[PDB]
Amino acid sequence: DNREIVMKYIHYKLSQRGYEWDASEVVHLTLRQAVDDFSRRYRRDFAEMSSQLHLTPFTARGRFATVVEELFRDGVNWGRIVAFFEFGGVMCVESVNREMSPLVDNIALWMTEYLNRHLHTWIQDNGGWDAFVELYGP
Ligand SMILES: CC(C)c1ccccc1[C@@H]1CCCN1C1CC2(CCN(c3ccc(C(=O)NS(=O)(=O)c4ccc(NC[C@H]5CC[C@](C)(O)CC5)c([N+](=O)[O-])c4)c(Oc4cnc5[nH]ccc5c4)c3)CC2)C1
Repeated sequence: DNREIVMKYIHYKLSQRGYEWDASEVVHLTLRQAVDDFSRRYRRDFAEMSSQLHLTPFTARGRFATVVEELFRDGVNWGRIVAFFEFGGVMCVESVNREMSPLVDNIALWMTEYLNRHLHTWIQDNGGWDAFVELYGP
């Protein structure tokens, strides 16, 4: 369930920053490992991105859509899906930081929709989430 993967990821990301969120564990565990590694490898770029998110209630949807479209423009791979999760999380953290916490539920929806609509076919073709665990899990 791609929704579950999103919800579990946002709860983990928000927890990292001291915030709670009211709304096969090995997939969730391997994703936490991968997003952590990605965030370390791209720490300073993520600092710049967050400083430039300029989140507003009526621009957030387009900001999300433009970044994720560009991200997967050249094709899909597991690293890009990991980057997708970490971007969404950085947006969720910035929404809470800017007293815009209602946007978190929206981001969770947008992420789940994209996963189910534009990423599921590639995931299923390249082995499923089990292949992600085989490649980068324990
Ligand atoms: C802020 C900015 C940076 C940004 C973020 C999000 C969206 C957009 C952006 C920006 C805005 C405009 C431009 N845009 C950037 C341009 C851009 C640069 C980054 N780029 C990409 C695209 C693909 C890969 C790529 O290597 N894929 S991979 O070969 O499939 C692949 C290789 C390794 C792993 N894990 C290894 C595993 C982890 C867990 C451990 C430690 O326990 C064991 C080892 C995974 N894996 O899925 O786990 C997949 C990549 O490198 C890494 C390097 N190491 C990584 N570790 C986790 C993810 C990951 C990705 C960077 C995508 C394109 C993004």
